[PDB]
Amino acid sequence: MFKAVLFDLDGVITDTAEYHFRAWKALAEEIGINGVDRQFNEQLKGVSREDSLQKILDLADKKVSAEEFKELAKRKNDNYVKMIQDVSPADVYPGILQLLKDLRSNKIKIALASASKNGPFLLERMNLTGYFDAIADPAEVAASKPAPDIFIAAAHAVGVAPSESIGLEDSQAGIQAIKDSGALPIGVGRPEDLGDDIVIVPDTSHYTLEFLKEVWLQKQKHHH
Ligand SMILES: [Ca+2]
Ligand SMILES: [Ca+2]
Ligand SMILES: [Ca+2]
Ligand SMILES: [Ca+2]
Repeated sequence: MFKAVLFDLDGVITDTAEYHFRAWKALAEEIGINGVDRQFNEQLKGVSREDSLQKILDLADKKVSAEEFKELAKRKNDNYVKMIQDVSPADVYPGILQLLKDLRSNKIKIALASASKNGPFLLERMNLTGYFDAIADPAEVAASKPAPDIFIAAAHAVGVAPSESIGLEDSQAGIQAIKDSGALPIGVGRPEDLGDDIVIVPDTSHYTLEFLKEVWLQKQKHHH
């Protein structure tokens, strides 16, 4: 039986897409740039802060010094970190809270493998910290997804082998990081985005303890 489940945060437990979009829009109006609307926001999602700020600059071909650039990126981040004060347990995606309870009560290790420096805060906003045995610190991990280190550190932090672990992710880079760590990925999303090879469910309500056991047992049979 698997001994740990390794959770990404964004797109598995919740998302904060409205908060990012609000923060980006506030930043762009402050610097008198227009055209950061919802369709344009689709380009910012999941992208690094620096690349998103560059996309917003190119809307006006505005050029800035490196200190201004760093200042603008921090301004958006400070504003977003203030906005996620309002995250609450009602933001947890369907199926997730019950899955965490079932793992905890089954004594299966639960770890967070998220790139976000806001992971601890967001889990506390959602009243989930009690379920998480460890949170891999993204600052301590030099190589980010699709490199497997964040997931390797997550498995180690709870004292299980990655090969004893299932990883949950909604992004291709995360699915690849889970693969390369040796844990077993179960994607949530579409195979057009995540690949035709892994086990995939369309939405998080499929993430049940019973379904993960089905995927695990079926992986153990594959030998052979
Ligand atoms: Ca993700
Ligand atoms: Ca999504
Ligand atoms: Ca909840
Ligand atoms: Ca709380």
